[PDB]
Amino acid sequence: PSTISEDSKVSVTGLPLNKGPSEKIKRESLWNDLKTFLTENMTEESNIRSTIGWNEDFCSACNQSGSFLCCDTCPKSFHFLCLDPPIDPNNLPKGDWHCNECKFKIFINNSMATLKKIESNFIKQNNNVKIFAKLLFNIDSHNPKQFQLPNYIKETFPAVKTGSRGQYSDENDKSYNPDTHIDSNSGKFLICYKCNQTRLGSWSHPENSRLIMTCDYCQTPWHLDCVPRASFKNLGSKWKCPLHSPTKVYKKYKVWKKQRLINKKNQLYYEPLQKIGYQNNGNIQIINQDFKITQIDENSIKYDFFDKIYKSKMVQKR
Amino acid sequence: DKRRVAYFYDADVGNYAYGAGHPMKPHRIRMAHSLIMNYGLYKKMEIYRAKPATKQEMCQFHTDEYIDFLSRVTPDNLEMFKRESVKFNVGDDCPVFDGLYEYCSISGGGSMEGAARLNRGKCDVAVNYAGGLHHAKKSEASGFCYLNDIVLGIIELLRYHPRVLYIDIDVHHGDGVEEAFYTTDRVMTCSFHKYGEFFPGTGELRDIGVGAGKNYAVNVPLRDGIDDATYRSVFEPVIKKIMEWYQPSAVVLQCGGDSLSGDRLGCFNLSMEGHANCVNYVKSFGIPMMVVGGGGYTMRNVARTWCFETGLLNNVVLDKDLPYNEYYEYYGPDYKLSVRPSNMFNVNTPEYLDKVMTNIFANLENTK
Amino acid sequence: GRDDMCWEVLNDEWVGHPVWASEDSGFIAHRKNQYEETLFKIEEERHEYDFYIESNLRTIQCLETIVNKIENSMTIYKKVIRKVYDKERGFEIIDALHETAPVVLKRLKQKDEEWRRAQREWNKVWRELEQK
Amino acid sequence: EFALGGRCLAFHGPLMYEAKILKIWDPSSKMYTSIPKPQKLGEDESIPEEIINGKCFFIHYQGWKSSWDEWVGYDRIRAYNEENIAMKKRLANEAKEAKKSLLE
Ligand SMILES: [Zn+2]
Ligand SMILES: [Zn+2]
Ligand SMILES: [Zn+2]
Ligand SMILES: [Zn+2]
Ligand SMILES: [Zn+2]
Repeated sequence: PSTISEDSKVSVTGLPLNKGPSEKIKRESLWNDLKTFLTENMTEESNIRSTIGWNEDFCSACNQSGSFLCCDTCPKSFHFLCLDPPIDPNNLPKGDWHCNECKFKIFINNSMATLKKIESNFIKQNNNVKIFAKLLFNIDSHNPKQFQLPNYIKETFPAVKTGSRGQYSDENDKSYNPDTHIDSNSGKFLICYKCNQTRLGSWSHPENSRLIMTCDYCQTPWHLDCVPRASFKNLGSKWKCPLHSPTKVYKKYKVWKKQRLINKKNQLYYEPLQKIGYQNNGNIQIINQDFKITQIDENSIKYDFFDKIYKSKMVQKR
Repeated sequence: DKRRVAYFYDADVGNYAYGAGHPMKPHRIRMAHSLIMNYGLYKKMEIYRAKPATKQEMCQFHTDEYIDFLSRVTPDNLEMFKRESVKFNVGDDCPVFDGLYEYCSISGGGSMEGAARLNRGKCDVAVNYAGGLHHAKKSEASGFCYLNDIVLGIIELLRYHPRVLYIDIDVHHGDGVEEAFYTTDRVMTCSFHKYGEFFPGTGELRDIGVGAGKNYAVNVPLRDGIDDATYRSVFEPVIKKIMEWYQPSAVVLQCGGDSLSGDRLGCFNLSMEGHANCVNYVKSFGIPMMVVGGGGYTMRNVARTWCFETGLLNNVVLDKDLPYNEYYEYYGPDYKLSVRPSNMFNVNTPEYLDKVMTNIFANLENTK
Repeated sequence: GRDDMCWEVLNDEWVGHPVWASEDSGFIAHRKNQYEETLFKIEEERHEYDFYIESNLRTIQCLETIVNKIENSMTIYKKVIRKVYDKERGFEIIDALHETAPVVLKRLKQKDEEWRRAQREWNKVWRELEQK
Repeated sequence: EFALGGRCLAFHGPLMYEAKILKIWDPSSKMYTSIPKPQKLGEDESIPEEIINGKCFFIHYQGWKSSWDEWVGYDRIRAYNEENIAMKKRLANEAKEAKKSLLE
């Protein structure tokens, strides 16, 4: 055939690459030792290598978008992994696929005979385990679903929240700017704990100001230079200054963790009586019966520290 | 120095384009080549065209499934390739184009041949800007990188050298390369990069290495828009200490244009001579060099940068006037050979840098 | 292809996967002025023009070395032929060549001429825009 | 719990109404602190004598108009915690049960 009539369609320039100036752009974008041909010869093919000789937009189980094996009998959408059993998309069933509920509604669900089926299943399990017989029968009628906590274990802890698709989320999720050094509610400067300064520099000399992050937990101002840090914490977790408890200890191994935040309805505060020697966890209070927080009687902290240092001395002294 | 400099270039590297808006174009290699040639430098280097690598050589570090998927995937056959696309991160960030396999083979062959030539002693200076994909790590395309031929280069150099040192100056951390040698003590990876909410995100200061690679990995966290006078000051003492202490036999340097002033994605304030300072300091120690080309998405700038560096390695200083290359239009109003830094404020305070020096040197105090 | 020394020096236990290091939030890019964006647009248009021209020129030279032989690096030519014969007839014509070389070569040369003319006009426009 | 601008939950009969604090009373100085604050009792501001000498607070009921601002002391203004929310829900459920008994 003669030529490609649909030759010049479009290019990055917007023009079909075969028109040129685009006069509107002309008015917009205007005012009013040899060559490389010798490289064919001085290029030597080097192969001296040592190895040269070698319906819905969400899954009906995960409630998320993605690969969907939708149905026709019931307008449902499932992820291929979010299916029981998990089916490989490579070897497609290539046929009519119905959900488990659709299968039960078609094969079994005669409006009255379903009682006959459940009765038969119960009487094939009444002699055997029958407490689970009803559940064992009924779970065969349900579509697979992603496992989620039962809406009350989470509520047992008032420090956790569910993310967008269902993820875990907690209390740590989160040119020249001299205003960053101003409290703006008391008019005071941000005296960093480490440097004891704000280091505002000046507008005339911006190269003397020092950046501050003002820790996201106890609001303590800190220089980026007082503690080594390259940039602010803006996208990730909430920044916390090093004036906070570890809440987790690896000792040589052995792991220690602090208990979680529970509702004060179920919180059982307790106070000891010895006040000098009382082995407690890190769950202390400075002033189901398993999460008792000790009221530590602060002077007891001093005492316990003192004889502890004494024992650390006598272990190596005697 | 007066080093015998070999050079590698395939004339097919400028004929493989990424997506239309994609910042990764290897055409920059081709006008960099033209900048090298029209300056009369072709009489000072040994030009070669290395053989493209084969699957058996990429499987040295990469995986058989990964390489196999690479050799068969095509924009035409993409729609049936769905599991591997997500599995190996070969989707949008690292797109699939017409000659992806050819380009990867060319880059790997060039770098692997450069390491081979360094091993045999044909040259003490091997240069391959086509390679330098320091982001992909053995199973996945990352940072527009698909094949980490750099690790193949270090593999071949280690075949001859007891110790090989890797330096990364790309504003992006050398994630794939440092991961490839996080546990071994033969190779030190030393990456100068921007640390923050940046695409690498890795390269933390306390990343000295795990296992036997403990204290054998250096990460330099930096803030925005460092300039020549500060980049050289943070560069030279650490390189001095590493050379004096780790004392590598071979050494590899990644020369990415991403840290250039006014890079399409870069945020550093390095001019031409600030960048060339690192190359001069590295060549100031005498050990064999295998120069690659990494980041950089302003081809008019990286071409000039690479031409100046190849002039510098041959111990000559090129003219500031252009030799009238073919792609003359690319080189701005004055058509000079330089990168002009901008007026932005450099935030790298000396105290943070000093703490960085203290930490790095204290860690290195145990690497006789 | 992993040799024993490769098994020795490599590392497959510890991986970072920056998404894990990014807290799955994302990455903060850099701020660029509109002038920089216009420079990027001009650079992109230049790169597209030059890439098309170079691919066409390489295929033209290869077709010349073929036709001068028949008078009596594996995907560039197929790609440029498909681009030129964008009517989906490139698939058949590539194999027809594999078994018509002068006509496709001369069509490529004509396309090269038009592309170079348009590139010169666009170079003028680009320079005029950039200079300010 | 009890601060200027902070949330609070105050009793009102067999049910509670959540409010936001605006003024904090100091019986010792006969003074309240407000926010847009050392200042005497206002010319139009006054507190009932059973809470003039106690730690009273000026609160605004959320979901209610700005004309329903009330001076409530420590007697009804409770501490906003998990127990406070659970107990508000408890008396809301008891009000629901009373309504249902009035109906069914
Ligand atoms: Zn799903
Ligand atoms: Zn169904
Ligand atoms: Zn400070
Ligand atoms: Zn703090
Ligand atoms: Zn880079």
